[PDB]
Order: sequence, then C-alpha cells, then structure tokens
Amino acid sequence: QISTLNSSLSSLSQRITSLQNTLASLNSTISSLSGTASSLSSQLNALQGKISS
Amino acid sequence: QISTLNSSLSSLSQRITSLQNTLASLNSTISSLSGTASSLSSQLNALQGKISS
Repeated sequence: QISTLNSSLSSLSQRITSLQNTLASLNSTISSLSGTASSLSSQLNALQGKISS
Repeated sequence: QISTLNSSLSSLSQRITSLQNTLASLNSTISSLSGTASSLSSQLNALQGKISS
C-alpha cells in the first residue's frame, strides 16, 4: 500500500504540474487579448475623430 | 490512517479530473476570444477601406 500511494501521488502531481504549465500559457494569452482590444479601441476612436472632421 | 489517506486521494482525483474539465472549457473560451478579436479587426479594416473611398 505505501507503494500504491507513491504511484497515485506521482500521477496526481504530474497532472497538477502540466495544469500549472497550461494555465501560465493561458494567463499570457489573456494579457495579449486585452492588449489586442486596447489597440483596436485607440484605432476606433481615431477613426471616430476622422469621420467627425 | 491509510484508509483515510485513500479517502483523500479519491476526492483529490475527482477534483483534479473536474479541474482539467474547467481548464479545457476555458481554453475553448480563449480560442473564442481570439476569434472575436479577429472578427473585429476584419470589420475595421473593411470600415477603413470605405473611409478612403
């Protein structure tokens, strides 16, 4: 049974660790997206000023 | 006490399968977000072309 526990913990940990890795890439992707929207917003408002003129 | 550790590992194993599922859903959501960013760029560049005529 001690062996059985070690084997279960290694699988459980390896799952957590891949999930850490994956989350960090998705965190990055959220900073990038917000950034896309933020550039698109500036460009919208500039265009809005152009149509007004 | 090991029995009690098994009981914690069973719970942890259900929770981590569920955590995977929630992270997988969210990654579809991130993909979705990237699509909505792309559509909005498409609509703007069309809107600028019209702006030049």
